[PDB]
Amino acid sequence: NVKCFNCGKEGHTARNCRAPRKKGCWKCGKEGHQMKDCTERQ
DNA sequence: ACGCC
Ligand SMILES: [Zn+2]
Ligand SMILES: [Zn+2]
Repeated sequence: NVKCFNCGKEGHTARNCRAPRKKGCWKCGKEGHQMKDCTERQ
């Protein structure tokens, strides 16, 4: 199971989501980096 | 279980 990193529903990932994507990161939400690069960690 | 309007 998964939760989307866009709309945030369950049973699909951001790729599989209907909706268009968000800018910057998705995890924390900050720009410059993407959620794979993201490493803020509090 | 994951990105590129
Ligand atoms: Zn979604
Ligand atoms: Zn981030």
